[PDB]
Amino acid sequence: EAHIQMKAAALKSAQSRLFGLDGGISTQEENTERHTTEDVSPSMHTLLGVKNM
Amino acid sequence: EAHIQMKAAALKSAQSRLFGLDGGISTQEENTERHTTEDVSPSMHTLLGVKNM
Repeated sequence: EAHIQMKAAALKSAQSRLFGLDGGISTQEENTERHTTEDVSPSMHTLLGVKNM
Repeated sequence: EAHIQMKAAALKSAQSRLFGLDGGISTQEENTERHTTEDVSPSMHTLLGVKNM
């Protein structure tokens, strides 16, 4: 009885977790797009549909 | 007679208990849920139905 009471007091209400933080860190997708000196900007190749007025 | 009186005096009104504290300590259920770096918090995966206004 004493040992079981001691075990219950020591364990308290501890709940086991099966997993920690997942080791797969990357969530985005790799950027495979080219980048040439003809690009209007580092993020846009052209401004094709743009109308000045 | 003397022996029976001595036994009655020594035992008094002691009542036997068939069981002590049960040795099964855990009462909660194990947390099997994953935890990724995409989670908004350690306890919530997302905030899907939440509206800002």
